[PDB]
Amino acid sequence: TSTEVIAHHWAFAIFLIVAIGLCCLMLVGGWFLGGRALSAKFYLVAMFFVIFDVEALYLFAWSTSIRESGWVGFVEAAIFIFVLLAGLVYLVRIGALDWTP
Amino acid sequence: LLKRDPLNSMMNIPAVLSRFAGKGLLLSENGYLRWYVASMSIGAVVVLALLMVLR
Amino acid sequence: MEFAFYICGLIAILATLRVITHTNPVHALLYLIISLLAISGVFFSLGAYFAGALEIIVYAGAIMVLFVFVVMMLNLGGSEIEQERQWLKPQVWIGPAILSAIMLVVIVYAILGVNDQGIDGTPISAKAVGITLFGPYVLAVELASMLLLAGLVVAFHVGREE
Amino acid sequence: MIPLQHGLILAAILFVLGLTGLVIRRNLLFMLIGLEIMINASALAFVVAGSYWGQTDGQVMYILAISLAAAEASIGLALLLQLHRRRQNLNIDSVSEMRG
Amino acid sequence: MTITPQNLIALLPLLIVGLTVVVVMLSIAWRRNHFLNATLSVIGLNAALVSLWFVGQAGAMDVTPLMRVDGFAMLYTGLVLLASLATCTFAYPWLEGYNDNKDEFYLLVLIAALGGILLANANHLASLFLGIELISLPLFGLVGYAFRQKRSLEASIKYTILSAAASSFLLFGMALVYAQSGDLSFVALGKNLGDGMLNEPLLLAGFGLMIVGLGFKLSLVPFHLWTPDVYQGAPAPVSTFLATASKIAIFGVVMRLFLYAPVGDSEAIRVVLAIIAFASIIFGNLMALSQTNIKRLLGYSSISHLGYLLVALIALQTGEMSMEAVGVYLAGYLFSSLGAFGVVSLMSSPYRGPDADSLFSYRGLFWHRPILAAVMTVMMLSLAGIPMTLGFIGKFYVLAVGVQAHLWWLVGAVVVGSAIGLYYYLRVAVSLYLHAPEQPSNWQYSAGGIVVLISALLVLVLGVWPQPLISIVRLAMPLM
Ligand SMILES: CCCCCCCCCCCCCCCCCC(=O)OC[C@H](COP(=O)(O)OCCN)OC(=O)CCCCCCCCCCCCCCCCC
Ligand SMILES: CCCCCCCCCCCCCCCCCC(=O)OC[C@H](COP(=O)(O)OCCN)OC(=O)CCCCCCCCCCCCCCCCC
Ligand SMILES: CCCCCCCCCCCCCCCCCC(=O)OC[C@H](COP(=O)(O)OCCN)OC(=O)CCCCCCCCCCCCCCCCC
Ligand SMILES: CCCCCCCCCCCCCCCCCC(=O)OC[C@H](COP(=O)(O)OCCN)OC(=O)CCCCCCCCCCCCCCCCC
Ligand SMILES: CCCCCCCCCCCCCCCCCCCC
Ligand SMILES: CCCCCCCCCCCCCCCCCCCC
Ligand SMILES: CCCCCCCCCCCCCCCCCCCC
Repeated sequence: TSTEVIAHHWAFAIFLIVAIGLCCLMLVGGWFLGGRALSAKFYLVAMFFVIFDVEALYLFAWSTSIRESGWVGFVEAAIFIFVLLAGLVYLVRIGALDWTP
Repeated sequence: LLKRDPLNSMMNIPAVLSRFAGKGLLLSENGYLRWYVASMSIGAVVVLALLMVLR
Repeated sequence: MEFAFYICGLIAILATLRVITHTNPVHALLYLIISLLAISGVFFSLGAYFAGALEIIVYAGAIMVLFVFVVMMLNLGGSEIEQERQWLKPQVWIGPAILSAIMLVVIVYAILGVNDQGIDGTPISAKAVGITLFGPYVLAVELASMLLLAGLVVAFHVGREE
Repeated sequence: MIPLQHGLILAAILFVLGLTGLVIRRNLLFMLIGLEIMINASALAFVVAGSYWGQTDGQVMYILAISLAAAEASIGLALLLQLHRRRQNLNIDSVSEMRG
Repeated sequence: MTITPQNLIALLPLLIVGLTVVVVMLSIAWRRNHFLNATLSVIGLNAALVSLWFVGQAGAMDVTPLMRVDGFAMLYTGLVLLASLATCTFAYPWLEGYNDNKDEFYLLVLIAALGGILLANANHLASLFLGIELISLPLFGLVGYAFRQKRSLEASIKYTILSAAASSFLLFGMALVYAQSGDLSFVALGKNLGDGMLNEPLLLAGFGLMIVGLGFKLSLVPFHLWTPDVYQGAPAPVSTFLATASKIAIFGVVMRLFLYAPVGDSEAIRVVLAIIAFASIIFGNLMALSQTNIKRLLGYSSISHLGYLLVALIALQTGEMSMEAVGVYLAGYLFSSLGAFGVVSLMSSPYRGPDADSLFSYRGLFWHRPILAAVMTVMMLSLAGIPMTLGFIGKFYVLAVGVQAHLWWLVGAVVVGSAIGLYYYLRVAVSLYLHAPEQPSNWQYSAGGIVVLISALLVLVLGVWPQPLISIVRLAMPLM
């Protein structure tokens, strides 16, 4: 509730509003002005992205508190990353990530 | 009058009721997934309503 | 943070109500993305900053991308469902709407009458969530990695083309 | 200053709408969409409850919830693709062979 | 809390099964070999049993805010591991008939066993939810493992959609419970209440939605309609696992949740569970009356038997030996279901492809498979609660527990449902010995036959002499 935080909140709100309104006004001016006259590999790579993005979120949570977790948290995240990498190795070796078979 | 055992028949009628109730209950197993979801939601409504009534 | 919470909850409710009663899959997924962004704004209004960030990153940025991928690759151009619109017929939707309204009434009656000091909305950072995640919730993290591995293996076995 | 009742009521409304979408829609894709709405609503309810108590356990439950949501969306869309490539039909009432 | 080395000793089956998942997956990444990966999976599960012995040599303690290990957890871990080992043994000949990849099956069985172990030790709502999902998603894969077959794809879609909905119900109920009570541990659900205010409406609604999810998972009425379709459509080793390990693990975590929660001794929840148990017993037995399909029949049988288990759960907060009754009944039900579904699996193995039929055709099984017919009729007598079988010992435990707690409606329900079971189980067991007009040679098929034979012998011996099983279950007690 300080002056600086509410100033940055207003600045961020104005940034978002003016940005989206600038894009909207660009499209409105473009439209108004001027005269008139599949393969399953894509699913596989998207699903792999989803799974590895959730595991990436776990690592996102870990990375911001490494010093507070100590070496025990390092061991747990090392087991996590090892399971993650074993899954990646399995996907590569079975041809799931091989785009040209 | 008794040559076809009447007491045996009036003791057999629970088996008749059980067969009728089984045939009636087998109509819920129609194989439709939307009905299975609907029956789960109906059971959720019934369980929540019973818990709210009993308090 | 109060006005933001109420307007984002209103946007989320309206967007998912438009989701469940729409015929075009891409339009329905777009309204679902809008509802997810509104729910992320609700999360940010309550101080759950990590939850809102993950709502946009994962829910509105990975899962709905997978849904859009599937919709685009199956190419739904009105395969005997768009030309019917059976869910807009009263006999199909009126019953389940009554059932869902009864469930909502019972749940909301359960919500009311519970003591409430109010949500402070103070920011619970991602550092605290990370400390809890790799502190008292370690086995949850490891078995969640196993859960995502199970989902990966199942989805590869079922969804590969050959 | 935001009541717990209002956040839980919002989550309940979203859950009920997702369940209705799961029931009334005959297309399997919209059933998966309703499932995603339901699991996101339950995760929102956990976040609301965690923010009320000032505890980090609500966001941890959210993280587990969206891990489940991602993995089961992957599995459900794989099964949807299999149904599409085996029948050329996403009607969920057509896949009803086993009956009592 | 931090994990001391002793806590690592108490996590030994969980660690060994997770390491087996990693090792089997890396072996598949090396070379796709059916025999080596199946052998690695069964070696990992047997090592988890020996690790259970090592856990027993340690103490009973709370390894996390999430997990608590005790004799209760050890017993349920042993039951889940036995069911998973039997599932792998039954799966090898069936997968030998399969044409696509056949090692992801063992990977999924291992992950489902890991979820069963987590539910065996679960002391927290987070661990309960995660264990249910770790059971469920590999079963989504396993039920639709033969997805080119119409029935397996149908069962996979039904099970996936309904289990996702039930998980949403369970998670929303957990969220309402956490909204009421500020802690997610089992012992604190209803702790902040007193002076007759145990029936808080939000807590009861949360437990109701959790009951909806768990009663889907336990095939309890009215969340039971999925069971015969999924049991019939799934592969037969998958049906074995789904009947034994999933139900046993989920009922164990429900038992511990109702033992530890201060809201467990609630009159409203007890009455609702009594209604669900009554309806489950009567409806499962009545619907199994006119079934010619053996797998649908065993699905309705599972509904009724979980109703009997629920009757034993209702008397938990009043009597004492409800835990002992649940343990004895679950051992008997595990061995009977393993025998029945293993006979169904062995006669349907090797896999005949997605195009050929997979009907059991149990009529006249004695005249070409006499030993499997004897095992199947022993299992049919055991599921009927006939004396000289362990199923009767479990049924006797359920009746004694119900009589001690004055649950007279449930006692009468058990009697009536048992009579209906007598009819249809005897129909199957006597159709085994009639005459049918018309309608192997490897050691893994023989291993499956040895598994069903040992299950039959255990059922007979422990039906005649049940004192060793009672003595084993009685020393496997949780923290009071
Ligand atoms: C306006 C009418 C409707 C018009 C159309 C829809 C436009 C979008 C409306 C919703 C989003 C904006 C709502 C208004 C937010 C204004 C800023 C605000 O309220 O800030 C307060 C608070 C700041 O945080 P804090 O530090 O806790 O504040 C207390 C100070 N000590 O803030 C917070 O704690 C969090 C603030 C909200 C979270 C960030 C923004 C989320 C945006 C979600 C968009 C969803 C999709 C919208 C689609 C629209 C078209 C259909
Ligand atoms: C024969 C009758 C029927 C048997 C059916 C069994 C079915 C379930 C199988 C698993 C059951 C495990 C039950 C274990 C309960 C143990 C409870 C307990 O407190 O044990 C402690 C005890 C050590 O004693 P104590 O001094 O108290 O230890 C504390 C010291 N800090 O430590 C122990 O007691 C250690 C227990 C170790 C158990 C190892 C089991 C290995 C696997 C055996 C499988 C046999 C084949 C079965 C299948 C056949 C084919 C289908
Ligand atoms: C279809 C077949 C199955 C039918 C359903 C199952 C049987 C239903 C029996 C209903 C019994 C109703 C009892 C009503 C009162 C209960 C509360 C009470 O005060 O009970 C009295 C007593 C416990 O009170 P207490 O002060 O401890 O006294 C001890 C000395 N009796 O209680 C006791 O001490 C124990 C009471 C035992 C009651 C009888 C149990 C045996 C039942 C025999 C077979 C069923 C009845 C006969 C056949 C009917 C047709 C099939
Ligand atoms: C005098 C009153 C006081 C004393 C009460 C004592 C109660 C216990 C002792 C009496 C029990 C009576 C049971 C009567 C039915 C016996 C079973 C029977 O008749 O089975 C044969 C029949 C199959 O033959 P069919 O009809 O040709 O085939 C149809 C299917 N294709 O099967 C069928 O049609 C289906 C059979 C279904 C299962 C059997 C029925 C169970 C019903 C509940 C049993 C408990 C009854 C409790 C008391 C009720 C009131 C007397
Ligand atoms: C404070 C310094 C500590 C130094 C020693 C650290 C190593 C000892 C403690 C290790 C604990 C690791 C726990 C990992 C659990 C993994 C569970 C996986 C289940 C699938
Ligand atoms: C005590 C165990 C009871 C259950 C097992 C029953 C099976 C025992 C071993 C098989 C014996 C089968 C004999 C069949 C004879 C059929 C004769 C038909 C023509 C008269
Ligand atoms: C369709 C199958 C129906 C089966 C019904 C079985 C009913 C069995 C009889 C139950 C009788 C219960 C009597 C309870 C009396 C309690 C009195 C308490 C007084 C304090």
